Amino acid sequence: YVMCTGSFKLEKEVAETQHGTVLVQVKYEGTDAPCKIPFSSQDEKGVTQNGRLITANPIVTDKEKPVNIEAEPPFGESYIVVGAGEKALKLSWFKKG
Amino acid sequence: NIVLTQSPASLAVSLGQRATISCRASESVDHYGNSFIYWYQQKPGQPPKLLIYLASNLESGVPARFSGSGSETDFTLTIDSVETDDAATYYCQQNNEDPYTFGGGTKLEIKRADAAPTVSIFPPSSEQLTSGGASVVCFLNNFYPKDINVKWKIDGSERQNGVLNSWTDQDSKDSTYSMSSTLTLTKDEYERHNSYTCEATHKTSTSPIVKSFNRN
Amino acid sequence: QVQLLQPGAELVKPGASMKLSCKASGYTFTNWWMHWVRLRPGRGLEWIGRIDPNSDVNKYNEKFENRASLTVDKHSSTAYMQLSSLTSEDSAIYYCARWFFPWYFDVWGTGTTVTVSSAKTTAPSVYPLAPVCGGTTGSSVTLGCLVKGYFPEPVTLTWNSGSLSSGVHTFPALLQSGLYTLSSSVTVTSNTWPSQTITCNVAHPASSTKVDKKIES
Repeated sequence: YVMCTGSFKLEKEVAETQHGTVLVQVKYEGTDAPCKIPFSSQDEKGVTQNGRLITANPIVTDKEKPVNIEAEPPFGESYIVVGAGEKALKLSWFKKG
Repeated sequence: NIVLTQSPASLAVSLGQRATISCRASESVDHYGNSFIYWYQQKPGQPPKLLIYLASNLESGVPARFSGSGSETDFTLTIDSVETDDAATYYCQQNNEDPYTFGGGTKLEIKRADAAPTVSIFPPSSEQLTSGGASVVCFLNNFYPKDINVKWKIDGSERQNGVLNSWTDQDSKDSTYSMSSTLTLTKDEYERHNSYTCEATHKTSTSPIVKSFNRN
Repeated sequence: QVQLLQPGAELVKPGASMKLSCKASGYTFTNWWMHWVRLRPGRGLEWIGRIDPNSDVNKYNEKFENRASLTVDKHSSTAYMQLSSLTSEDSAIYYCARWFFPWYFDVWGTGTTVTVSSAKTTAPSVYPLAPVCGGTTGSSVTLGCLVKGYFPEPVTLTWNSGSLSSGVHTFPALLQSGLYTLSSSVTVTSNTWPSQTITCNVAHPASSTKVDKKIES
């Protein structure tokens, strides 16, 4: 599939799991479903910052349906980036350790 | 720093044929299942232009003949059928970690059929002579491939010193190359001699095509 | 319509400092990060740094960190990059580029050709190149124009004020004795010349000169 082009709206609060991971549920605002969801994690200065995806591959099957995503963010201060372009969702997260 | 090495340095592909360029990274450029690597196209006198993003995704407006693939440390760009306007320099780039780095660049040529150069020789202008200088110019237009050699002679004696050469980039219309060669002398040295000769040696010509003039 | 405008040229002395501008339009300037990249002859593209105009947050290439400064002016939607202790190794074409967050550069500036020199400004000499009085061969005659001894780059050469653009080859400039030289050829049918008029026109904005030369003989 091609990367999603649309905008994202946050549907729920970000949550920390029992084992230091986060569950994010978002609502899609695009027209190109089905498409692959742009997902990346950075820091404050825009620097790409390592981490790993627990979810296989985040895809918008139906633009009217919210998608859940579990991820293991880097330690300390980071930004969760959902989507791409000017309207890209940027959410602050801290993981102690 | 992630180092990007491109291969090959340059290549020539016959019009309509397939071209392939590789880019290799000193370590992984993958970030959350996506390859943070991009392919840009740059033409002379122009700023770069994005072709491929996230290793394999085509930017809108980019022709379908363009494609990209690869992961981790190994990537490839493919043009399944090159065209004349595809002649450019291509660069890969990563942003998986600061500072961003670029590959060494791969120069693509468009291999139209071989063509002998059209050779024209031009004496100094009267105007230039008034200022006391004397440059002789030789144009070699619309030849292919790029490799060519020119030899100057003055009164049958080979002249190596004072020779400057230049080559155009591939022509947007006909895929040919051109070359300008300038031999620069003082007016005083110039007026001592008679015959002046420019000789062009090229792949297409075993015995060189030779153009000369007599000043008087 | 998105535009990133940069000045065409800069001439700066070694060890001195320079400040390049990039004027954004067609979009919300503070909504996108701005990066700076330079292109050196035979040395490829080099990344200098990035800045978020909204928050003035920035990041430098460590190679340039002690030497560079990224700033913005929100009012004019213009980003600036300053670089000091300039050497000849810093002669390049400098582009500003808009970051398609968080991936690639979607819009590139017009580019600023930067020369780090102490050379002074020099007008070009323009010479018409007419054929040998015993060289008039062929069904189509070729003429030329030689532009010698100027500084700095660039010059713009046209034929008949741009009306004649086909069959033209304009050659890259060449540094010699500290001055630039370039040449251009045009090929036309014998019916065109010397019957019809042909003039070489050469503008050198750095010296603010413009010169027309009619091809005689």
